[PDB]
Amino acid sequence: PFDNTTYKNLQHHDYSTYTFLDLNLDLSKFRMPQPSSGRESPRH
Amino acid sequence: SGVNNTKKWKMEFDTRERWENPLMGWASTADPLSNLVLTFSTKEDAVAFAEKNGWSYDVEERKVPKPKSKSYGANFSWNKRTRVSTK
Repeated sequence: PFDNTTYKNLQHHDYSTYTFLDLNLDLSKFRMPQPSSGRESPRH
Repeated sequence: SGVNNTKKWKMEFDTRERWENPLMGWASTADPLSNLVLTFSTKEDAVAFAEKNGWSYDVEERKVPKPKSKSYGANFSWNKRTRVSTK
């Protein structure tokens, strides 16, 4: 079963416009809570 | 931004009337001291000169800019308002 003769990175032929952001949205549940600077923004 | 014209003390006199010349519209004056500006190393030298010449005077203290605390790193503060939004 050692076939070193085919290209095994064909998945990206089926990627679309929102593939990257859908994965980021999917990943959202696995993240740790973010740290906070103590204010809403540098202009607060 | 150059500061080289703020090194010496100056003595000037009170401004007096200037009027328009009827012929040409030039600025006329009757004040012989209108252009006299004296330079002095120290405030004390300027006062001494004015006293012996009999001139009434006012002294204005020198205005040195105060030292500032400058930090480039402050532009990128994690939790302070000094963080710049642009460069």
